Amino acid sequence: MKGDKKVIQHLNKILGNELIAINQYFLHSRMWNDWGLKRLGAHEYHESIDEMKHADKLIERILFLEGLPNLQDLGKLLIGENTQEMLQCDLNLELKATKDLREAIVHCEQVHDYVSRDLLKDILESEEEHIDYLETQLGLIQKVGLENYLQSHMHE
Amino acid sequence: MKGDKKVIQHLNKILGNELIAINQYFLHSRMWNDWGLKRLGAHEYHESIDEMKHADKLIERILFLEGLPNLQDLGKLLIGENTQEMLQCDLNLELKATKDLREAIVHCEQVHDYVSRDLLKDILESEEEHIDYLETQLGLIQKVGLENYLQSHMHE
Amino acid sequence: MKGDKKVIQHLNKILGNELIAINQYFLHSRMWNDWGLKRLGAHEYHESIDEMKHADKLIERILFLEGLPNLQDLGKLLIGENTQEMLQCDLNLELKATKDLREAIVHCEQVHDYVSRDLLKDILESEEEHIDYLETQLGLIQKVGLENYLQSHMHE
Amino acid sequence: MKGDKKVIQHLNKILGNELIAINQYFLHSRMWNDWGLKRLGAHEYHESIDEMKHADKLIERILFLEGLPNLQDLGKLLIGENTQEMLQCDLNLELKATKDLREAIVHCEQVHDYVSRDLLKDILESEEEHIDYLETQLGLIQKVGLENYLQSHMHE
Amino acid sequence: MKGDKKVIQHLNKILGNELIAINQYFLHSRMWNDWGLKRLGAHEYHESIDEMKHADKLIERILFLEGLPNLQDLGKLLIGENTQEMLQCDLNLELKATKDLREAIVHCEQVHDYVSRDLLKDILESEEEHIDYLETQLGLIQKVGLENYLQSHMHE
Amino acid sequence: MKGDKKVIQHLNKILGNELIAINQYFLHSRMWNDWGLKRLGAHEYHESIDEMKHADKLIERILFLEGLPNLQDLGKLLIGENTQEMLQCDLNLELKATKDLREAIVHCEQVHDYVSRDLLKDILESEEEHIDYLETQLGLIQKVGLENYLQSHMHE
Amino acid sequence: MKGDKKVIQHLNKILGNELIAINQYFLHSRMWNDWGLKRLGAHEYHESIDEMKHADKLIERILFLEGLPNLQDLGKLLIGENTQEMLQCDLNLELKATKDLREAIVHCEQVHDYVSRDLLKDILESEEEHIDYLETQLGLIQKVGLENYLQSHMHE
Ligand code: HEM
Ligand code: HEM
Ligand code: HEM
Ligand code: HEM
Ligand SMILES: O=C1NC(=O)c2c(NCCCc3cc(O)cc(Cl)c3)cccc21
Ligand SMILES: O=C1NC(=O)c2c(NCCCc3cc(O)cc(Cl)c3)cccc21
Ligand SMILES: O=C1NC(=O)c2c(NCCCc3cc(O)cc(Cl)c3)cccc21
Ligand SMILES: O=C1NC(=O)c2c(NCCCc3cc(O)cc(Cl)c3)cccc21
Ligand SMILES: [K+]
Repeated sequence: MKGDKKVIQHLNKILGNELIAINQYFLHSRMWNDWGLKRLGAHEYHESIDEMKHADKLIERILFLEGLPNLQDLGKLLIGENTQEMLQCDLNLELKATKDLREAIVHCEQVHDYVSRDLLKDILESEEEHIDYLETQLGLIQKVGLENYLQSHMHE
Repeated sequence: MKGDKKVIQHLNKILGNELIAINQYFLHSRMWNDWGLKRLGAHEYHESIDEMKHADKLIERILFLEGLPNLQDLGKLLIGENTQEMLQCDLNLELKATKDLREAIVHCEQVHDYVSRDLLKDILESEEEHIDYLETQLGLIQKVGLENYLQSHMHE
Repeated sequence: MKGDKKVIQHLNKILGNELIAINQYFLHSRMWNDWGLKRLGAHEYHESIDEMKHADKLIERILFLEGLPNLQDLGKLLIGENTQEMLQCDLNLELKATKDLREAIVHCEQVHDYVSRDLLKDILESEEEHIDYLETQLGLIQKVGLENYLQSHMHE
Repeated sequence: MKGDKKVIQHLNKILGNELIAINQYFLHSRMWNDWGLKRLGAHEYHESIDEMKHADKLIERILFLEGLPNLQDLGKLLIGENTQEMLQCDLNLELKATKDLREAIVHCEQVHDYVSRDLLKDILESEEEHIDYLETQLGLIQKVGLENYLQSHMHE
Repeated sequence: MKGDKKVIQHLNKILGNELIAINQYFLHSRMWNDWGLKRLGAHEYHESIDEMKHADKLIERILFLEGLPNLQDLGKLLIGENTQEMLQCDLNLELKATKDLREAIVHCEQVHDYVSRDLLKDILESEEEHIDYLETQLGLIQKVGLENYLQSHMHE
Repeated sequence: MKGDKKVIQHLNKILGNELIAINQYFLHSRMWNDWGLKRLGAHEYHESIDEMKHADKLIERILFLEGLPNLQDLGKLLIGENTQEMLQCDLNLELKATKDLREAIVHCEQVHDYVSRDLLKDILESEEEHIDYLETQLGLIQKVGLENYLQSHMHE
Repeated sequence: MKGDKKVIQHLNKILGNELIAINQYFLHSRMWNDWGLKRLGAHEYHESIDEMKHADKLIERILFLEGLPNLQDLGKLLIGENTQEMLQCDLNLELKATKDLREAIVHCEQVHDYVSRDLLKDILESEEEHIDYLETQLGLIQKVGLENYLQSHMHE
């Protein structure tokens, strides 16, 4: 089906963000696992898988709209050097992702691509859940202290 | 069955306390969940449900006695701004509630409304169990430290 | 996540309508049960539970958006003195509630809070189902007569 | 297999009656459900499905006989404005359908299309069962009164 | 519940498209079955059922909004004389249907009938899935050749 | 455990190849699915998953050896424009991948990193199986013809 | 099958390291159990069992090669006086063991005893997994503090 060219551009921008998130979350997961913080590693693994599923749906939508999905361009990963920074790097990426999702939904609504809007809204709901998770973890570090926070994330 | 007017007034006073407790505990529960203290959130949710069941039985009793249940007037919620304050606000409310239950039981006894007395005694038993829980939590905070106490209430 | 202040105000306005509905439907349910109209009592109970679940989701969303949920201010209950009035009071409340929901959705859309919109849309779907039920009940009273209508709601 | 041209015209006339009946019963069903008369709504839905199955078999036979099934021409639906009129409208349509079935069977017999006759006889048995149902409902309205009749059709 | 007059007109236009689709897809299905192309027959049958379910929901929504569903007016069916034409006829109908859905969604949005919009968005998702299927089939005919394409659709 | 710096560099080069392969195979899979060649799409999907698992093991090994896995640098994807080109592009990437694996194993052996060698040997066995598959597909296209080959890959 | 004499000498050296490891890990396990750190005790017990199984395979290989397995000479156990030291003593033993495994593999390769090499490679894989575990435990002590680390290892 011949899609709106600018919708396809927005879908590729969202996909670009997902590709960053896949790799950033996967690396964070395996760093946490290496450090013995296996509950964080498993949770971050599932975040990465969730972003892979989002990327799959975006690729499929772009192709249906007769666009070319961009899996070639990879923006800057935000990694960081300890648990607090890794969480804040994830949160910075998510806030950028949700900004782009909202701008994409505006445009889908304006050109009447209501199915693309529904897909992006579903993705945004997942990203807002991730934001809730991250903000909560950063708050917990403050409430229980870093030592206890990390302790509580050693065992799955 | 025509009830004693003052019994019905006592029952509506107890009901008023329950309506405060339902909302205060439900809000406390959701604040704790939002902060990632899900064991506290879950326990406080069950306390709110318990008060909902008490309120149901009082409403049913008032109607049987041919009175009008007062679900319109809501007294002051005691919310507080951190875990210790929230627990103490709950405890303050409970101690007011048990005082009111005792005065109502005295009056039921005097006018021979033994079934209303039995209902209020059952509610009083539940409220004293709540008081036991709350006093114990406040004492645990002192014994294990706030950070450990919160850590232990992160996961269900 | 820092929410739009007016979104939060709208969500609290919706929450305020739910708190009225919880109590109005609960009291109606227990009145109908006391009168032996247990099918009405049970259906109205489930309506009250529905509104409790809506209020829960609203409270959770307001807290995520870093607002304060208002569980303190309870507006006017619309009770009524017989079955037809009780149903009409529920319907008047629902029509106010759906008006407020639509206005809230407009503002969510305007500020790009698409997740709050989706939550409100889901609540609106539930409220329109309640309106369908209420309008149908009122029409059935006209078609079968009040005595038959009440007869048909004695038993579950 | 090359069918008799006039047999095919008869099958298309029967099919045309079925297409009217599908829509008329389906709309009646959904009207009754909307009014809270869900036992009538469910029964009328099953009448509509029955006519759909008849239409399928007619379409399949016409194609086997190398004719063109006519799904384009829709005759006048008989809707009516209350339960008694809706039942009478269905019955009027059914009596027209059974007259047309009888004439089609005569013709099938004359040209020795005994398999088409057997199909039409099966459909005629179904339609006489519908007529029995409709005549019985109209008679019940007279015997129990309209308010009781409708009351008995509120719940499935 | 009193619906918006122009929403009801849009819903009846959508329903009119569905009534065309139901019959067009049903006839196409039975033509393919008659020709021994049973996998196409089965798939097209399920498409027809899908449109029947959409029409049911539209009819129910129109009646809830106190409008009259139009099951009387049947537009032009697009049939076609061979497999390629039949698929292109379905695709032409679907492209008209999605245009009309998008215009109806615009109008529901403007009058704040967000529940009608959600229903129409769900129907639109289904129709874009049909378009995906149709465009894919027409493309497969080009890649594998007509004779192989038909061969692959003989057996369910 | 402090690894050999040049081993870690080899492992990061292998990982780099895997990241290309993940995206190339995933896009190919979704292109084939979009075109209705679902058997090719499913097989290529599982190839993508295989490379994801290889990348996981490489990341875990690099981190164990106290290196930094490179998920930032993405080399050129080889995307075909038709099935035969897509298969040849996969094959060209695989032949580069196995050359790099062999050179990495030579170096692992020279510095006695026998566990890293064992990991790479396992990956190489997988890649030779992929090469076997790809060479076999390209051969089949020649033996059965492209139209038949594509026909055989329509259905899962 | 008469083996290479220096292979057998290497296998006996590896066996000697395993006999030290068996006893050192078993004593550490029972020390941790005595101290109430039963999760550490259980994990170290399973490490001891692992080394017992390695020793068994070495004994079997040496006998097959017509050598005499040396179970008589026991080198110095590295015990240590607290958890951190005990883990470090285990890590120091493991690093000597893997050095010895690497030299043994070099010699097996030179004299073409590829089966002995494969056995040692499998043992080396196990020992590198132990090193991972130990390094991670030492890292966790730094990140969560010793008191939390030991707390998390009290219960299995
Ligand atoms: C374009 C980028 C990627 C896409 C579209 C993608 C897509 C997917 C999908 C759809 C799944 C199946 C998830 C499920 O249904 O449970 C999956 C699984 C997985 N992915 Fe990815 N992925 C991508 C990149 C990566 C990368 C870079 C890695 C690691 C470096 C990775 C590691 C994994 C793993 C380990 C699994 C689970 C496999 C299993 O054991 O079943 N993925 N991926
Ligand atoms: C007049 C005030 C209320 C009364 C009499 C009442 C009564 C009840 C009762 C009898 C139940 C069934 C519990 C059970 O038996 O398992 C219930 C459930 C529940 N209530 Fe309330 N309630 C009140 C107010 C509220 C409020 C204000 C909220 C939220 C703000 C709320 C949230 C809930 C929830 C989430 C459930 C569980 C529903 C489910 O999933 O089953 N209630 N309530
Ligand atoms: C040419 C006209 C039609 C034909 C030939 C037709 C045929 C059929 C058939 C063969 C079935 C399967 C019944 C079974 O064996 O269980 C069916 C189901 C159904 N039809 Fe139709 N139909 C027609 C028109 C319609 C219309 C106009 C509507 C709505 C206005 C409708 C609504 C339904 C529904 C709701 C179902 C059941 C779907 C389910 O089971 O979930 N049909 N139809
Ligand atoms: C301090 C000396 C040792 C101690 C205290 C010890 C202790 C144990 C214990 C408690 C078990 C588990 C028994 C069971 O399954 O119920 C076990 C199993 C075993 N041990 Fe030892 N052991 C020692 C030395 C050795 C040595 C020197 C060897 C071989 C050279 C060996 C080989 C084995 C084997 C093969 C098993 C069976 C484990 C399995 O496959 O499940 N052990 N040992
Ligand atoms: O692809 C990428 N791989 C990376 O490692 C990486 C980056 N690393 C910065 C240091 C992270 C770190 C800190 C630490 O204390 C321990 C460890 Cl293991 C790692 C930055 C951008 C992109 C990439
Ligand atoms: O909280 C509230 N409790 C109430 O009763 C109530 C109200 N009652 C109005 C009369 C309803 C009634 C009529 C009847 O015949 C029998 C019964 Cl039991 C009750 C109005 C506003 C608010 C409230
Ligand atoms: O209905 C009510 N809703 C309320 O919030 C509330 C009150 N809140 C005072 C501050 C509570 C708070 C502190 C905090 O540190 C974080 C959060 Cl989320 C909330 C007081 C009386 C009645 C009500
Ligand atoms: O209701 C309708 N019934 C119809 O047949 C029909 C139409 N037929 C067009 C001829 C296509 C055909 C070609 C063929 O080779 C075999 C067959 Cl059976 C049919 C056109 C519009 C509307 C209708
Ligand atoms: K602790």
